[PDB]
Formats: sequence, C-alpha cells, structure tokens
Amino acid sequence: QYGIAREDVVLNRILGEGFFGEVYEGVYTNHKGEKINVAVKTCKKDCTLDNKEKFMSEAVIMKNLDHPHIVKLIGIIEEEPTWIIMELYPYGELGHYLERNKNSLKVLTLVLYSLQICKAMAYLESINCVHRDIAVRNILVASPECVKLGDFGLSLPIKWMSPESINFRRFTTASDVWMFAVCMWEILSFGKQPFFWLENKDVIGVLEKGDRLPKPDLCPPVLYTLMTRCWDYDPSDRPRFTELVCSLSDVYQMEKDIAME
Ligand SMILES: CN(c1ncccc1CNc1nc(Nc2ccc3c(c2)CC(=O)N3)ncc1C(F)(F)F)S(C)(=O)=O
Repeated sequence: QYGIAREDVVLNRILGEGFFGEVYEGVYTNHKGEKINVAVKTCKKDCTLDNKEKFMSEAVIMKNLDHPHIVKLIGIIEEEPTWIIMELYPYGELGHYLERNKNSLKVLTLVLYSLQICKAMAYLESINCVHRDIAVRNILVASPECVKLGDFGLSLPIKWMSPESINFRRFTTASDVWMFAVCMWEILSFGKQPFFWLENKDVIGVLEKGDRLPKPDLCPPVLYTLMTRCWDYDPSDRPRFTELVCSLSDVYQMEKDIAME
C-alpha cells in the first residue's frame, strides 16, 4: 500500500512557524509498522492561492531529491489540510548546535559539515537549481556525523548575498557559491553572524571596495583562500560547487591528517 494515510501520522508539539504555516513534531507509522519521528509542515487555512501552489510546488521538488545531505521528505498528504511529512532532525539548527558545542568541536568536523553541504549543492548545481538559503540557520543537524541542507529560500539576508543579488536581484548557482562561502565562514566562526559590525546599507559599498569577511581564528589559511575565491566580485570567476567538493575533500584530508585521525 503505497503513499501515506493521514491516520499513519500523529501530531505532537508545535516546533515553530515556517513561511507557509506551522511545523509540528509527530510520529509516522510506516508500512513495516515502524515508528518514525517526523517534522510535519502545514499551510495556513487563510493563505492566498499562489502561496498554496508554491507550498506544493516546493514539496514536489523536495520529494524528488534524495541526497544524504539534504533534508528528507518522507511523503505528502495532498487532501486539505495538506501536510508535508519530513524526517525530524531533533538536534535542530546548525548555528545553535555550534554555539552550544563550540568547546568540544574539532576543526576537522567544521570542515566535514562544509564538505557535506558542498556535496548537496554540487547535486543542485548539476540541475541548475538555485537554493538561495545556504546558511547555518537553515542547516539541520541529523547527528554529530551528518548535517542536512534545509528548504529552498523564500526568495532580506543582505549580509549573506552576492553583489549581483543585492544590486540586481540576480540569483544563480554562482550566487549560491558566494552564499555557501558565507555559510562556511559562519561554521568556522561557530555560528557568528556575517558582518555583525555593519548595517545592511553599508555592505555593498564594502564589497565594492574588495573588503570581505576576515579569516575566522580557527579557519585554516587554505580554506580561507578558497572562501575568498567564492567571493570574487565577478560571478564567472567563482569556482563551481563540483570544483569545491574536490578542494574541500583535500582540506578535510589535511585537517584529519594533522589531527592524526
Ligand atoms: C523549527 N523550524 C525550523 N527551523 C529551522 C530549520 C528547519 C525548521 C523546520 N524543519 C525541520 N526541522 C527539524 N528539526 C528541528 C528544527 C528546529 C528545532 C528543533 C528541531 C529542535 C529545536 O529546539 N529547534 N528537522 C527537520 C526539518 C525539515 F522539515 F526541514 F526536514 S520552523 C521555524 O518551524 O520552520
């Protein structure tokens, strides 16, 4: 019996408020009778037609992605109220996780998380899917060994955005590359906010001068250089995610070798 019956899903606490509506914690009983902990995304009753269409449109994309480092959609109940049943990652947001665990985390782990997210982005890049919300608030911790890229950006996060996105509202895989490097900066900074010392209006001017985020204290120089390549003003000069996977794999190996693991 393929698909998901509503009776197979029991809701518990509210987890929070997403763009379309409330997200609940719950339990899904699958076809083997196993109890699976789930995050259940809902759409507000009083929302516009275009918002409902978009809720379902994004869900169908997520249903077709099956990547170890992208949040997993388990199923969709289309009949109103429409529920999108996701896998629950109870550790929650990576930014908060990093803050909490900063005194036990090794640099090799921070590079691992970067690499994992990079792998997900390399897959999206292969189908010219532009994500727009690659940031530690939108990465989920499945386990200490595994992070997952969250839902696509509602697209204002000026301090994460490429120059062309700020200047022209242009979003491409290369602007995702820019944002991914900002995410890496956040990770290596244990979840500090990029340009916390500036206001939004000031950013593009600084970026136009060639000024960039400074190297985080624990960031290996080799990795900082890679970040600065991602922040090339010209989108065409930025590495592609497929290139970054190879580069980050090498950085990861080096950090593991230095840590003797
Ligand atoms: C809480 N919300 C979220 N905030 C940030 C990212 C993701 C979500 C919701 N989505 C998910 N959330 C989780 N887990 C999760 C999250 C946030 C916390 C916790 C768990 C415990 C906690 O304290 N905060 N696991 C899987 C998913 C999913 F669907 F993407 F697969 S919200 C504002 O209601 O949208």
